[PDB]
Amino acid sequence: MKFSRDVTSSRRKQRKAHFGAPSSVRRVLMSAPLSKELREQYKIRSLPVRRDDQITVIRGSNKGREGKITSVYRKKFLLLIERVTREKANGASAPVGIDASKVVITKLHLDKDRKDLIVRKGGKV
Amino acid sequence: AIHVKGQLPNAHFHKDWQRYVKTWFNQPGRKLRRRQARQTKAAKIAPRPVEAIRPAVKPPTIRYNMKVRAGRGFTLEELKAAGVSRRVASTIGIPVDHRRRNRSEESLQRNVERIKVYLAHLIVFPRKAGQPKKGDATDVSGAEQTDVAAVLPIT
Amino acid sequence: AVSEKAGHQTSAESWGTGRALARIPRVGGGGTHRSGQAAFGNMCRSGRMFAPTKTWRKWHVKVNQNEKRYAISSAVAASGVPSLLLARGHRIEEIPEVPLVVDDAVQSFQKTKEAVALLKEIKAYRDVVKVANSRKLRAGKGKLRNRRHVQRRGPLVVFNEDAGIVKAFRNIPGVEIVNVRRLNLLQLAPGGHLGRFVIWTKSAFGLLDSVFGSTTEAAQLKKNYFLPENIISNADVTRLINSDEIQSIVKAAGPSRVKR
RNA sequence: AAACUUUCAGCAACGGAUCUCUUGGCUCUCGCAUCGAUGAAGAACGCAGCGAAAUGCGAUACGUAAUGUGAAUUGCAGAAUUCCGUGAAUCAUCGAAUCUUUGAACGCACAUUGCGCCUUUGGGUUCUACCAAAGGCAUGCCUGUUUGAGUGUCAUU
RNA sequence: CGAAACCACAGCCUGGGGAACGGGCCAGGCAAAAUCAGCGGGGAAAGAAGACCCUGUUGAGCUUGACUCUAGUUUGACAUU
RNA sequence: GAGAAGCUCAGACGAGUAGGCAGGCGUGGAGGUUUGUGACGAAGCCUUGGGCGUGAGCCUGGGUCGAACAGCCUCUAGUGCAGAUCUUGGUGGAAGUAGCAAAUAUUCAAAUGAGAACUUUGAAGACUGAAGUGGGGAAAGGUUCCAUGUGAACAGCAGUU
RNA sequence: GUAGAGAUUCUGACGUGCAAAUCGAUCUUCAAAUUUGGGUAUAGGGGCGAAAGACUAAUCGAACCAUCUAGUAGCUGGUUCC
RNA sequence: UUUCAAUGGCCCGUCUUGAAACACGGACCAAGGAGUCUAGCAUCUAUGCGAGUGUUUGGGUGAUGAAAACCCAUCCGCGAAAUGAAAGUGAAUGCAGGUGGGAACGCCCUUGUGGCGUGCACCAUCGACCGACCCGGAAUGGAAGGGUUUGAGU
RNA sequence: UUGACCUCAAAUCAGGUAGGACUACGCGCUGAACUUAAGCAUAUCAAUAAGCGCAGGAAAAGAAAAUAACCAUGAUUCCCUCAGUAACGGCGAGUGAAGCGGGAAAAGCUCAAAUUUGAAAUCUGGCAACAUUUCUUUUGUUGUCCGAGUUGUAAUUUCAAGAAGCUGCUUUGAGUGUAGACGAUCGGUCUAAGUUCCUUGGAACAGGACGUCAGAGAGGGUGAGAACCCCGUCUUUGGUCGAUUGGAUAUGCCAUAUAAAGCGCUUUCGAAGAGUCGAGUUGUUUGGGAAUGCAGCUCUAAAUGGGUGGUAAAUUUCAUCUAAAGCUAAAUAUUGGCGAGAGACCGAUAGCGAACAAGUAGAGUGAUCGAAAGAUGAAAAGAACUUUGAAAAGAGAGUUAAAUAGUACGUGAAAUUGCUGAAAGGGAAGCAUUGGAAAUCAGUCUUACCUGGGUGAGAUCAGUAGUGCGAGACUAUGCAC
Ligand SMILES: [Mg+2]
Ligand SMILES: [Mg+2]
Ligand SMILES: [Mg+2]
Ligand SMILES: [Mg+2]
Ligand SMILES: [Mg+2]
Ligand SMILES: [Mg+2]
Ligand SMILES: [Mg+2]
Ligand SMILES: [Mg+2]
Ligand SMILES: [Mg+2]
Ligand SMILES: [Mg+2]
Ligand SMILES: [Mg+2]
Ligand SMILES: [Mg+2]
Ligand SMILES: [Mg+2]
Ligand SMILES: [Mg+2]
Ligand SMILES: [Mg+2]
Ligand SMILES: [Mg+2]
Ligand SMILES: [Mg+2]
Ligand SMILES: [Mg+2]
Ligand SMILES: [Mg+2]
Ligand SMILES: [Mg+2]
Ligand SMILES: [Mg+2]
Ligand SMILES: [Mg+2]
Ligand SMILES: [Mg+2]
Ligand SMILES: [Mg+2]
Ligand SMILES: [Mg+2]
Ligand SMILES: [Mg+2]
Ligand SMILES: [Mg+2]
Ligand SMILES: [Mg+2]
Ligand SMILES: [Mg+2]
Ligand SMILES: [Mg+2]
Ligand SMILES: [Mg+2]
Ligand SMILES: [Mg+2]
Ligand SMILES: [Mg+2]
Ligand SMILES: [Mg+2]
Ligand SMILES: [Mg+2]
Ligand SMILES: [Mg+2]
Ligand SMILES: [Mg+2]
Ligand SMILES: [Mg+2]
Repeated sequence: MKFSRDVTSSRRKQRKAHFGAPSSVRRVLMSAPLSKELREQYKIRSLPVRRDDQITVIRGSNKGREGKITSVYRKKFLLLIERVTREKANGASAPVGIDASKVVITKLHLDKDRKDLIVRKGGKV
Repeated sequence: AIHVKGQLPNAHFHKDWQRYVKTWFNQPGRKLRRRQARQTKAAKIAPRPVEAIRPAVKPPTIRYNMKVRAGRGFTLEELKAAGVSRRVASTIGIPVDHRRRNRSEESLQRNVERIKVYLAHLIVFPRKAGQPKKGDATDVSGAEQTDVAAVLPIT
Repeated sequence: AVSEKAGHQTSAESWGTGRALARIPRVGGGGTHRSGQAAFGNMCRSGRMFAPTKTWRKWHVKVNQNEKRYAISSAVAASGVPSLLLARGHRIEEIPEVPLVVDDAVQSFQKTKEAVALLKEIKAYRDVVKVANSRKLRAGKGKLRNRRHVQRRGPLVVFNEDAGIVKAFRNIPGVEIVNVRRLNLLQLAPGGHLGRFVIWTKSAFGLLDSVFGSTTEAAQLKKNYFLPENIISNADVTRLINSDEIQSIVKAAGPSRVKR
């Protein structure tokens, strides 16, 4: 149960705020759990995904596949993973989008800001 | 047309009354607002009482002159007889009513007694902290916001 | 209520008779589908509804204070009757006693785990499991209006002092917690049905006489309130009908069924 | 006997009911007080690599400065002179700026991109014509300034 | 290539009765697919909530020595004085 | 025992407009309840199958379909249609019918083209006949002007224009 | 008598039209109280009228637009399950 | 279920004395489509309390989470008194009366639709009491005595 | 002649200021008719719609020329009550307040009338310096000079008083940084837990098994109903900034603080708003009745005067207030704007006109008028390629869980239509009753239970023994074989 007068449980408002979220807000909405080894190492449960992150797919027809994140299509709340594609009619391979909540990160694209995000989030390096 | 039993009808609804219908859907909201304002005011003026002391007066007319109720403020004669200057009265929460007068000794004595009881229970803080002056108190440590009706009820 | 201007915001007038058209008002002008179409009427598309709803409909209903207190007294009395608890759907087959009263240490519980373990010890947790299994998506358009899930009611926990008991119990499905001084008919007779399963703390249970009083002694917490008297002193009428004092003066029983 | 007509069913049409949905409406409550001659509200015309309507913006034109975030945008691209970085983004936020023609609208007009005046600075031979740029020129009223008017009232020559 | 009006359902006559002139009711005459061009007897054919008439405690335009008022106009008083 | 709101025995009676009352049927939403139904197919819809009720209605087989929905006790209402020259939308018979007949008028060959009564070129026959079917403007329109392409829609037949 | 301006008769065509006033023939006037563009003035109990209650944007014995207004109706129509 | 045969069956809705009407509406189908809500009043019913009754004008637990529930003071409304235009005055002779019918109960018969005694409710009726009014009636007061009357009274 | 003063001008003079918009709520002006009265004119609708002026976060009102008639009350506003009452009304239809009482909130004051007269003690502007800041954007201080001002700017007073004198009394406003906290907030996070197994499925977020957290089982997202996948939800501190004498020993200290208020006896006093009050009259308005308020015009005051005291007048008393000048928070309003949380509301002919590029397209000279229109799929995977065709397309194929989802896309009703099948048909058809014919549907019977018969094997059954006293049921150790 919520108690704050500043929190809305309106289905209409929550759906409007989710599908109308701006680009920077959608980054936090597209978060993935860290792997078990990574959770212990960095003391962090989950992070916003990023291009050049290493994931494995945990749900769906592509469950068990691995690869880099080639792009984060935030307009569609979708991740594009390397070598996760399907065949078009004409033989061209079309990438298949996967929700960020349906992957787990196995290796982080660590960099200065990401390192700062781990310490800020209470984690360790 | 009129053919049923009962009173001849009287309903005053020939103007555009639906334009000026007043509903009370905000009644609990107003009640909460007013309580919050009282709580905000009490914390702001503390430790002064939230309500000022009022005189006891007899209501006019034969329908209510057997009763006693709070009045607006103490008369100039009542303040004089209780040894309180009218300019000082307001500074310590004693309202002054320049309009009301004392036509009888009973009204005067009753309200002079209310002022004397108020003054005896009153703790006046010195204008400069830690330098008590005349008319002030030297035991201000136990000062708290208390109801005047708890000390001086209308009897 | 609908908006007071709904269906009124047009210039339409009746075109009168002689045009081989119904006499309903119609939009003037031209160049758009709306032009010439009927307007305002409760039978017209984009007209005004019949008798538009108003905000000053009576929404709230007054009940006499004494009847309200009668209702709560009946609801509390029903909570002491194991048959009514079972009839109202509460899984109370294994609880040790009705009324069910637990120690005042429950008022100081800090965690949901302790509250859960207490419910299991007094065999009240089967009622909670009933609530969890019953949870479903609501049928109909209520699910579009912030009323998505429905479920059964669990035990009502009544305390005297809140030293953490409210926070320890509130996340458990179907459980409600209430101070003994503010008993609510909406909780004691949910849906209007008597027999809510209630768990009392010792201090709350020991305050009921000061809350409700008796038929001859005024309630301490309800000025001038006395419990109602019943119109029948002994409600076991089957016993009375078959009692010695009655059976010894009646006529011979007569045939229950007769041959044709 | 067919064709034809009529009814029913299957299938196919025509049409868009029904059901389910819903970033919309409606209604209630709570909170707040902030437009404009320092040019508002409104209007016009423009601005993007490929953009007409909407959003945004104003020749610094889907924006500049500043702050936060921290790799996107995405329909196609393009840009890897950057991605462990004062740096992507139609991102968020926002205390500095820019802010076309208008509009109360203010040099006079206006079915006219019509017709003038002033100051300074430049151009072309031009202290007076012409061209360009910058800054200016409405009305009523108030306080004050300056310059005046009166066979209004006076003092001294 | 391609409308529309109109359309309760329909469509062969005589007599009867009947809201007193029926396509349907009752009794007769009768009765055979699918169609074309014409026609103006019938469908009391269509159109338009009769425009005549009456009723309405429903209007409007117009008239007048109707009822009640009114711009204006005229005369007086007072003020301006 | 026989939902005592139950059970049992008996007699008489049955038109109905306007109107009155009672008991029921069905619809949206609310509280309660039913280890309620459901992607192993909810709701909805079709049916040349079955069952129940005097009836309002209800249950069910088969088909279609894809995400919700129902029973029981109560609460509640914007709750039930054949009509209103009713509203909005869709769609009929009339019908391949009425008709597409003012302004004299077209014809031959070639080219192009999938296709030519209607395009283009040449030839013939004609017309406006200078108060023009000619050559310009004002008002009004606003790109309709020109070239290159296209030929779904429009040009009430056609289309390569 | 032609251009122009009209509109007598056929009670012609048409009369779900080429057209919410047109088409044909016939006819009236044709150098003035003539016809007409543009500019300008007059606005609704008002205008304007060589006077027909005419004309005032297919509207006239009082235009058109919005509002009062869901105007009132002893009158007509309708008024939904067993 | 379809169809055939035999017998019967006019087109519904409406206003109407009377509709199959040569009375009006209705070509077809879907979806929409009309006794509502509010301020009162009246009867009837249910519930609570009862010479009382009505917590929601307000104030409090209250901050947590609170439009709910729950609690709490003074007023006030309606009722506990009428009558009169008003100034005013204001309800027991008596078991709070008598008479008739009468529910329920008790007692006697003697098997009848009985007699006897209390008598609820209600109705009819004779009085008493309060107010108004009309009387005489021994400056101000109207006490005892009255009245064919009068009141939405006791 | 000049100068002064007065009055009046001018300037693109130095510096300011007003207008327009928003109108839900607020203060005024102006002002209908429909309507009701079963007609209709007064009345009503209505001191309303429309028209015009003018504001704010609220406005307006407001510290009595107020009530009352009491044992009196005591600015204003709002609520409940008074009360559908007193009253008004073709006394018809209709209309209709106030004092008291309870409650919300409370707060009180400023001028003009006075000789500072041993001292215009007052103010604006320019210039200069010095400070100050939500702020180089803000706001002042001092000096100096010039203007204003004696036709009066200050100071004490405002009737509740008060002033001048007689006589006796105590003594106060500003900077620094701590802790306690508090407004914008935050590098915004310590804040918890399954994405294990089986089945179905394209997809698990479904069912089952096994676990977990819960101060978090609100809501939303994610390939189907997810507390534990994601955002959040719940709970609770530590980094700043600014209001920071607001409170504390507010310490530690600034040095405010030398002359201004309180009561106290006695005096003589005590200025108090004019074309206004009031009267008449006309119009309007009100519940206001021989005038409730407002306005025009005529007349026009007073000094214990004047107003009010709800029946006109004359007189006499009594009570109460103190007009004709001014300010003021709160409690109250709020269909506009902005931000937020909800709902027994509507669910695409509904709900705003507008769920969608809607005040849009479109109409009208103009004022104005003003729509229609939501849904492939989890994902375009939006159908390669072959073939027939001038092409549009078709047919094979292909994708998909599904093309009975192909964008003319969820479901896909009815009217209406084509094909196929069935059947019937001499100037309608439809319906009812009864059967024929044809078509089609259901009986699943004789299952259960009981007994007899055949063989078969088996921990073997009635009375009992023992383990709550009398009687009855049950299980359990054995015997009964
Ligand atoms: Mg509507
Ligand atoms: Mg449904
Ligand atoms: Mg006929
Ligand atoms: Mg007629
Ligand atoms: Mg009957
Ligand atoms: Mg509804
Ligand atoms: Mg199904
Ligand atoms: Mg069918
Ligand atoms: Mg049956
Ligand atoms: Mg309805
Ligand atoms: Mg229908
Ligand atoms: Mg009907
Ligand atoms: Mg119709
Ligand atoms: Mg033809
Ligand atoms: Mg010729
Ligand atoms: Mg010729
Ligand atoms: Mg030319
Ligand atoms: Mg003719
Ligand atoms: Mg109506
Ligand atoms: Mg009307
Ligand atoms: Mg027959
Ligand atoms: Mg009749
Ligand atoms: Mg009929
Ligand atoms: Mg008729
Ligand atoms: Mg008729
Ligand atoms: Mg018809
Ligand atoms: Mg319907
Ligand atoms: Mg009338
Ligand atoms: Mg009438
Ligand atoms: Mg009339
Ligand atoms: Mg107005
Ligand atoms: Mg403002
Ligand atoms: Mg104000
Ligand atoms: Mg005063
Ligand atoms: Mg009135
Ligand atoms: Mg005065
Ligand atoms: Mg007026
Ligand atoms: Mg499917």
